[PDB]
Amino acid sequence: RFLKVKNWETDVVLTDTLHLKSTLETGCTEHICMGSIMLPTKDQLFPLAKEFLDQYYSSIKRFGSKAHMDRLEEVNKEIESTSTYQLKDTELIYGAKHAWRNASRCVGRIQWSKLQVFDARDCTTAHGMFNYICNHVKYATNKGNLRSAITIFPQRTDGKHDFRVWNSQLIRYAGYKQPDGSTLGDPANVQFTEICIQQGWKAPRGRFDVLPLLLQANGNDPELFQIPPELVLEVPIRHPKFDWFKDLGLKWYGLPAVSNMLLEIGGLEFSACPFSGWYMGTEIGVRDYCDNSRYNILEEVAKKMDLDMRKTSSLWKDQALVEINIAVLYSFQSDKVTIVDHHSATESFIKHMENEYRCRGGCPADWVWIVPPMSGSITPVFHQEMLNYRLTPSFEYQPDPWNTHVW
Amino acid sequence: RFLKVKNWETDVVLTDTLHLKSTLETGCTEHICMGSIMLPVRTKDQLFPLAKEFLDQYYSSIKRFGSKAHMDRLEEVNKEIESTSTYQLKDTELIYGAKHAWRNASRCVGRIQWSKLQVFDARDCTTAHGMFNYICNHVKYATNKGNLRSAITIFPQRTDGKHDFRVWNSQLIRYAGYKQPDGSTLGDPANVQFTEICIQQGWKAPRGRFDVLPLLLQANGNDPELFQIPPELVLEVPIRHPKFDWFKDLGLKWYGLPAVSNMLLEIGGLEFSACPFSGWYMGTEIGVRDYCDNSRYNILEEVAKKMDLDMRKTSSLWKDQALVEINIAVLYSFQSDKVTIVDHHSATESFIKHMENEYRCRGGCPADWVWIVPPMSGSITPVFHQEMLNYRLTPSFEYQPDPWNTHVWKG
Ligand code: HEM
Ligand code: HEM
Ligand SMILES: NCc1cccc(OCc2ccc3ccc(N)nc3c2)c1
Ligand SMILES: NCc1cccc(OCc2ccc3ccc(N)nc3c2)c1
Ligand SMILES: C[C@H](O)[C@H](O)[C@H]1CNc2nc(N)[nH]c(=O)c2N1
Ligand SMILES: C[C@H](O)[C@H](O)[C@H]1CNc2nc(N)[nH]c(=O)c2N1
Ligand SMILES: [Zn+2]
Repeated sequence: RFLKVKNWETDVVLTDTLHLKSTLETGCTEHICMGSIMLPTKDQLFPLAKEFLDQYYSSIKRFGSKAHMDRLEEVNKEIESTSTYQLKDTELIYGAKHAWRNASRCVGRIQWSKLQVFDARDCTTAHGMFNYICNHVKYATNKGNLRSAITIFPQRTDGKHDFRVWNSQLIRYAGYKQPDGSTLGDPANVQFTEICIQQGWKAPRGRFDVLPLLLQANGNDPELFQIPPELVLEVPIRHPKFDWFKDLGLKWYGLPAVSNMLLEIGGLEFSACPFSGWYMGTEIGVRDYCDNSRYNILEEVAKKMDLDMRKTSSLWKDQALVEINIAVLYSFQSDKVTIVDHHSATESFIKHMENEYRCRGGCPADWVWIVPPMSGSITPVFHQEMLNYRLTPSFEYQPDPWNTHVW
Repeated sequence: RFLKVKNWETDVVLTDTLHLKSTLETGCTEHICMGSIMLPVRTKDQLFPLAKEFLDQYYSSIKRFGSKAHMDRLEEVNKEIESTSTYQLKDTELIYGAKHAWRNASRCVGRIQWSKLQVFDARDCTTAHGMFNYICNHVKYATNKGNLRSAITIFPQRTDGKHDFRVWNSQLIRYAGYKQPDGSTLGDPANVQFTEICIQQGWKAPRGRFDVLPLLLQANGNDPELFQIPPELVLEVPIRHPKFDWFKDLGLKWYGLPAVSNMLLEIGGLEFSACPFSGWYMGTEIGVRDYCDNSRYNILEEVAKKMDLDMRKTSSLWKDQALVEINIAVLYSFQSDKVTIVDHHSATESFIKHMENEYRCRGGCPADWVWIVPPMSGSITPVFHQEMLNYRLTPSFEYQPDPWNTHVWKG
């Protein structure tokens, strides 16, 4: 019931007790582990509220205080009466930071307590959402000195008045299915680039077009908005060695801003809660550039390096992969845009993990996601045993809106 | 109950039914996943259903389920269990068992090869000297002048747990490691503790950087004895790089044959505590883990210096760069000397084909993503994007505690 995790490079053993406060489920049973699966009423509500208020009031050294009991009473009264309840700003901020702190797949959690929370619960229209999102983008970007932030739109009431950002990220590059058969731009965004083109967007059918925003307020049909280019910080990709690298025609945006997740605090559901940090270099260079079902230019880069691409055993893909990631990092660092290499971030995470074991009794972590997509075993997280479990408040996945939307 | 796995790169969806035949526990619960944890005397009472389960599988595989051969074998085993409190496998059952143990090894990426295993029955062995002979023959057969062949040698099963056969070496061939007074290590830091035992047992250490460790062999529960593998049986490969000529002067080499020797083979409730098996290396085992793990030979630094890399910021990825060239050199050296090896691109691609075949022909393929994905360049291999299900099937290879921690000393 008290679990120990071992690091095999250092022999350090940590003891986990925090898992015992887990409430949601893993998908795993005693007979089968699903660790590598990517996507595993008034009476429901009060225990959920109680649990949260209990941990909130504990965090401020006022468990079993009049205020705590008062608040529990007030919330209880609101629930029976109104069929939902409203979070105080302090609770909203606490809940958002803890949803990040609890994100078992996030390697960047050492930064969890420094999150700027934007209360957008007074928003009523897509134009309102656009304004809030522009402000978020401007604030988070900070001329390249990136700052973590989240903007929270009104909570679900009854499933018919959902606020939803249809984009998966605030800033992404378009992708179009051509008649030649291949693909122009970002292959991940093909179906989405289509729906924009459908919904009225004029695609400049190019390769690196910043997608428009598709915003759904109060359950209504979604609306297109172009983000002001001066708010979209982009980074030209060059190599500190291959002068031919710039000729490839590659750039990327500085702000990773995930916008399709659901934020759960005290039983309440926030279906629209875009949040942003800054990139780990491998997200762009390994996944975004060199994945097959993405920009997939490993082949092209190796060509210009004149590597032997006849046999896989020359490791030309590995050689190219590294140089590319050197460039991404180089380009961002030159342009003074915040970025972290996977060696620094994983080192940071080990320290965060030990801090959390020390001050909280645990840190839920998903090894499958925490270990970087290149050079895994030369990073410290590879030899670190992790325990994965679901704590609340939390970020959850939700279905794409188009599959769901009652038009 | 059916379970689906999806490949996020191809959108191929497979359906698993095999997991229903799973018995052993994972460690996980609906409250927690222990998927990243490395390592989370048997009464006749529980032995018979284990034997029956195995015999049912066996006679199904040969299309004789419910046959008189099946039923008589069942009765024969039953009687032997209530009489002698254990039983003996036929050679045929033993070979099936060992092959299926490998087929069931969820952490093994090389399983496309599972049906080609040479099984050596060493169950008539009684002494450490006999163990040395069987192991020598295994090494010679498996090495095959560089044309490696998968093999397993199986020593007598456990009885009361007081007469165990054990190979104390973690692998049949490994380099010594010596802790120096100044805190630095000579040779392989992974083998320091074992090297000490050997030395204590009477081994005269050459105290070099690449000394092949002696075999420490325990028969029938007696104290282990030291043997030297004839050096002509240990095929080794000098490591050089195809473009960097200074690489040879690092003085590196590695042995050709990976032969894991500390695992326990379980078949039908029987436990074979000494069952050394061998295949061939995936390049990253040597070049990423053996050479570049900070807790092993750890030569990234010296390789990086000689490459004249920007070693100041990690963000130069000097570690990643050196890691690649080292792995190129390992593959190059082995191919050039015509010693069997496989790169991680080839091996993972083959595993995907194997896994798809297993889903079709068998209903599933237990796989441990944490172990299947290679320790470098993970996402540019096809296994990275593959959902996998992990569960435990028998026959199986299990971990067991190091023998020096459990052995009752005779004198
Ligand atoms: C500030 C620097 C940050 C860094 C370096 C970072 C890094 C990462 C990385 C590399 C991943 C894996 C994502 C992938 O491979 O697709 C990830 C996942 C994730 N991050 Fe962080 N992140 C940061 C900030 C944040 C913030 C501010 C939040 C929330 C407020 C957050 C919440 C999450 C969540 C929920 C996931 C998992 C998403 C999923 O389950 O699919 N991260 N992060
Ligand atoms: C023939 C070529 C083979 C290749 C290329 C191969 C590859 C691998 C690799 C790379 C690992 C991960 C090891 C690590 O990183 O520590 C592994 C694990 C494993 N292999 Fe295979 N293998 C082969 C043959 C075999 C054979 C012949 C057997 C048994 C008869 C076997 C049984 C296992 C088992 C039980 C594990 C799990 C080890 C553990 O749980 O610690 N493999 N294999
Ligand atoms: N890959 C599937 C999928 C679906 C939905 C969200 C998601 O999250 C990826 C993600 C989430 C948050 C991040 C925060 C910062 C960052 N640099 N990357 C981040 C990447 C991933
Ligand atoms: N690292 C923990 C540990 C402890 C004991 C054995 C072991 O085996 C790893 C292993 C097992 C079988 C293998 C078969 C072939 C091969 N090339 N490598 C292989 C590597 C691993
Ligand atoms: C903590 C983690 O379980 C441990 O370091 C594992 C990770 N994956 C691995 N994968 C392979 N193939 N071999 C290993 O030794 C390990 N070590
Ligand atoms: C099949 C597998 O679960 C899938 O490819 C996962 C693996 N690990 C990952 N790890 C991170 N950080 N991000 C990812 O998108 C994925 N994808
Ligand atoms: Zn699990």
